[PDB]
Amino acid sequence: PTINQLVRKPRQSKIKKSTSPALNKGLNSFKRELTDVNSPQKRGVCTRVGTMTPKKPNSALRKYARVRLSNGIEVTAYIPGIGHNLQEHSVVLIRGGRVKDLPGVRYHIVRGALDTAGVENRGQSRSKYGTKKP
Amino acid sequence: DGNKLDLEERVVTINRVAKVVKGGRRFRFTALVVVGDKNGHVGFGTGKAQEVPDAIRKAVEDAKKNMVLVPTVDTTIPHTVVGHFGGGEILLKPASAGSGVTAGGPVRAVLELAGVADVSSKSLGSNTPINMVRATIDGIKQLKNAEDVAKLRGKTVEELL
Amino acid sequence: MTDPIADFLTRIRNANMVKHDKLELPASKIKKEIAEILKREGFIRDVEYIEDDNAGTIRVFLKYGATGERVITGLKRISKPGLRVYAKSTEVPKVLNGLGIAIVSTSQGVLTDKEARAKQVGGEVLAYVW
RNA sequence: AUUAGCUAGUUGGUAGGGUAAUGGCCUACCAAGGCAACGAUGCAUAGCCGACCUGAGAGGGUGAUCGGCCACACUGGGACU
RNA sequence: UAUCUAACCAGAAAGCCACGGCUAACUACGUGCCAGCAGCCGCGGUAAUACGUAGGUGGCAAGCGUUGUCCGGAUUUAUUGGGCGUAAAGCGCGCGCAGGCGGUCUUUUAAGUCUGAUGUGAAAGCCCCCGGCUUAACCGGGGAGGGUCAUUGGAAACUGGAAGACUGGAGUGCAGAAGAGGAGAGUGGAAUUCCACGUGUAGCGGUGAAAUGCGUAGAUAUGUGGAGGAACACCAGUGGCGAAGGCGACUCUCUGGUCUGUAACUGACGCUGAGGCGCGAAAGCGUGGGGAGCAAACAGGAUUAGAUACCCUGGUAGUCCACGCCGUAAACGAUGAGUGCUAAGUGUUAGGGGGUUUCCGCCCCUUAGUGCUGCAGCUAACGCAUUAAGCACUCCGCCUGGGGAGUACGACCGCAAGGUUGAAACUCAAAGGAAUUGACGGGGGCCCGCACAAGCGGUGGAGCAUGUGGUUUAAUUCGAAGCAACG
Ligand SMILES: [K+]
Ligand SMILES: [K+]
Ligand SMILES: [K+]
Ligand SMILES: [Mg+2]
Ligand SMILES: [Mg+2]
Ligand SMILES: [Mg+2]
Ligand SMILES: [Mg+2]
Ligand SMILES: [Mg+2]
Ligand SMILES: [Mg+2]
Ligand SMILES: [Mg+2]
Ligand SMILES: [Mg+2]
Ligand SMILES: [Mg+2]
Repeated sequence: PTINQLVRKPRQSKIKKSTSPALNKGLNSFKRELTDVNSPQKRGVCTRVGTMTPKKPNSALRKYARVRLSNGIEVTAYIPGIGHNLQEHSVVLIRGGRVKDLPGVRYHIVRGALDTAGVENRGQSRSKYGTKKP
Repeated sequence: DGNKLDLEERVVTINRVAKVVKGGRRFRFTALVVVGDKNGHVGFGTGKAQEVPDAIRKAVEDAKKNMVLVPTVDTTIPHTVVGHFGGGEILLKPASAGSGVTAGGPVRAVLELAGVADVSSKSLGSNTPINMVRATIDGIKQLKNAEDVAKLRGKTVEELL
Repeated sequence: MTDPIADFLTRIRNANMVKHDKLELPASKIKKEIAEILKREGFIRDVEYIEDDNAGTIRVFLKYGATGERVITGLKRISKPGLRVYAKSTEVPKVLNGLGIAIVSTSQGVLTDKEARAKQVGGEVLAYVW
């Protein structure tokens, strides 16, 4: 462009989207108005639990839970690891992370933080999946 | 110049590459290889063969025939320069002594095997090593010595200085 | 139009390309200054000025080394109408760490970067020469 | 600018009173200006800086702790000392 | 409390992540597109270094890893530092207010620029030099840096302001030349259809075949005469003009612009041009005419598995005009306007100049166009190449991954159809351009083979033998499965 063009309008960079929009919103009951606050993790209440058929190429059933977070946003969270404790009205803690197999999931459930009891029988990567040392 | 020296070749990329027929694919390998002597000379070559070493040696054989010189002034190139071959856009800036060469593999190889010890660089354009190396040599073709430039103009080195 | 000096530098480039021996262009004071300066620096075989009905004309005889080697690799303008460049004695940079040269027009007349350093002046960076 | 008109003590002046003090600070009278595509007006956002993190540098983001300044003490207004 | 002295004890003090590539570090079992893994690419369907576990290894280590956020890498908003022929990107084109930018010279200034001095930009923090804590972190001392900082004093090269002067830009004049440039009015004959009248007898039309349809109430054709409208062969040509859309029969009127030559005249009067104003193919909309042909829709007949289509026969809107709206386009040279510079060859158009010659005719030089091929140079390539996609400068418009989406909200316009401006959520890991190798082709070309065709004799029909399938079986062993399994 010409310099006069660049002065009449300077540049404008790209509008960045977050991987994790719902972690980046807080709530106050008083105002009843969402408040932008960068957050790593949120807790919620499992509305629904179920299985998913993932994309091509894959075919295994994937465990998800539809959660209502603390801030009121309804979110689908993958339940990683072998087996789980969860059911309806179960409280859950939620971190970000995208299940590439599965279309509508963008977040994971931290395993071992709350009523998400740790995985059974696991020995390796225990800090993930939330088993104590035996 | 020529195949008349002891040299220090280095292989940059070896790309398996496929011609295709009614009977499917007839894979071959390409080898781009940089030859030099750290007392100052460098050159790149390419070769093709169904085998890794065959391609390597053809590349060496083209390299030893398509070489050039680069000035090594005070462990640095004499001045800043840019090469522009195709999608290759690669600038070379000198740097302070003892800093070391600062570059990616396919350009680092060129400058090291010439023996230039202290240079900065940055790939601006494409990342394809063939065009990167064509860019490097297009650049270090542009480089000039102070004595040569004085001989052109009619000046003295202390007068350019 | 809007640029005599750029026309001058570009005609010199375009004659470097074809390796013409001479190149004639309408003249002005600044053009004559920069021709003088290139003759001082060692880029021009010779320059001579000519009278005409309009404005006077200038002719540059170009300088090549042996084997038809070029002595001018490149010219360039920096301070332009749409954007000018004004630099100090400290902000004029050494073209190619001193292999090439620049032109800075200052209070002490039109000069090079090195002369402008010697006189500790500054002003319009009119041009670089690789 | 998916906000272009805004202002009416608003702009200037002559008198007057008022403040620790100049001034439409306020009052009366006269004229009808003044600002604004160099973005006024309006909406949303935000305490500002030294500085902090990053970066070759230009620049990008932040304004925890430390220091300076500003503002506010449940919300609003008002004075006394 | 630190600190210091002795005594006693290896004794009580190591865990986290990963090991397919990107990236350091591989084996065994178990599982079997299940369970599960995953930052990107991607693993797992019975032999998994990619899942789980064990061993071993790598990286770190009193921390390791994941998540969230910020910079960089990302030249992916490019001042430094990008681009728009085909990839995203040139408003469809113009007229032009504002702004940006501006030919050559002299004087004047000092708005911008440059420069010496003074003052300040706190301490802490970054940086450098010393010192102190068992070093380190940390802490102290000193210095430095940092401002489009301000005042004051100087220079006039450039930009800017001012007063003059000049002409290569720009324009007027003067002498010529071309032209489907536009609007209006009128006008011509081909030629389709229709009306009448003769001659005139059984078909015509159309298709891959047909049929629907017209025709003895007389066609089809053939001649004569008349009515009506629409478009204008030859000329006519990568030829002309126009800003573009676009403009082809002729004449007249009213008009615009272009080029050539001169150096007469003014003397930078100019280039672009946001926001505005207008024009703007075809379709379409309102009112009123006209309506011959062609023809969306529609009807009938075929086709087809079906055919809401190609195909046939008919046929309304429309197409045409006046006026006014609509303002879109593969509106395209998919290439913004302007200026200058940088090899050639050759057509073609409109001009001028000169040499020769009886004009004619040939030749060369030059101006503005229009086309072909090509050097440098550019380009990812294809290709562009004095009609640049080259080298440079001014100005405007526009792009920033695909889709959603040119959608939604909002505003403006519009009678309406709808147009202009123009997002996000969400989703993907690509989308795409050019070119290469093949393969294919209800594309072409050339050549061959019992491949066809030409012929001979056969199979499929009958009975039996054999093999295979399906089935029924205690079992009817297993394998082979288009050509290339099935005596
Ligand atoms: K007031
Ligand atoms: K109509
Ligand atoms: K067209
Ligand atoms: Mg606030
Ligand atoms: Mg950077
Ligand atoms: Mg296994
Ligand atoms: Mg495009
Ligand atoms: Mg300080
Ligand atoms: Mg129409
Ligand atoms: Mg036969
Ligand atoms: Mg039989
Ligand atoms: Mg069998």
